[PDB]
Amino acid sequence: NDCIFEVKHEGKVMGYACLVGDKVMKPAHVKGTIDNADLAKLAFKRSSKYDLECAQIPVHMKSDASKFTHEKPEGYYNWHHGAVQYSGGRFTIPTGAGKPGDSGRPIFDNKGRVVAIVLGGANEGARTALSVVTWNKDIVTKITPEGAEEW
Amino acid sequence: NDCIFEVKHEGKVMGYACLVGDKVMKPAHVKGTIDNADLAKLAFKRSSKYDLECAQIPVHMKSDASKFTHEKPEGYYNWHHGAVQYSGGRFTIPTGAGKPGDSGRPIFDNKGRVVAIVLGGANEGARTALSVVTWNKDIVTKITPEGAEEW
Repeated sequence: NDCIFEVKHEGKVMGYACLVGDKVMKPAHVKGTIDNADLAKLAFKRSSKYDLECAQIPVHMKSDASKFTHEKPEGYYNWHHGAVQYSGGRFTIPTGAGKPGDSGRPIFDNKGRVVAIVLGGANEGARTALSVVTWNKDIVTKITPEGAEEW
Repeated sequence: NDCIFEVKHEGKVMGYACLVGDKVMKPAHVKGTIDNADLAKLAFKRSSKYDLECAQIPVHMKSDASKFTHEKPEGYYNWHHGAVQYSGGRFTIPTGAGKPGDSGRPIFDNKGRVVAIVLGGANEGARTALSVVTWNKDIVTKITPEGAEEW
């Protein structure tokens, strides 16, 4: 709720940035700048291999960072627009939820820990398969289902 | 309660020394002499890499030694000036607690065992992070966050 910041361009909202651990993450394909006067001055590194950019959080903001884990048991998870179902190694969301411009939203576990960042999604009749970026011990990985499109 | 001795310099209180296990421990950066007449006569060894000084406990005072362990599960702990929380590999306390000259205080477990000596910390708005000297199997180790300052 407090860890989400908006990225704007010419008055419109393009997407969100999130503070996790000690790093700031922003999707690579999203245009614009960060509204916060202090975060806007950070230098970023880019990698097109995962569509990620990251930077180091300044000291005085560390108390506002969210917690994270890597464990992914089967069950139900929550996010800004409702619940998301995890089964079979894939995230699914009821059709109609989510629109372009809402990329960068976290997915939370029951205790509020971050498990994934949503970057678009695929088209299917009754249920939507999501395209996500997740992590593991000392690695990151990009998981993209067939037919995924950018949001 | 009984294991803490006061170190003074020219009438002013500089810090505390702890009697733990079979050793007397004092932070290296604190000046002054030990109030106890017997302890002031001991020979000391120094290591500037860990900011520690220690000496062997004399025979007739050993009955005052506290117990200790090395296990550090996540949870809550207590100290002289309030509560301390341990999570994420760091010890943190609410902002405003702690003042210069209080260095050398123990952190206690639920059963009264010593787990750490506190030597300063880093300060931000809502919370502070402590700089601590801790130990592990057959070694000692020093953990210091970015921006820490001495107390």
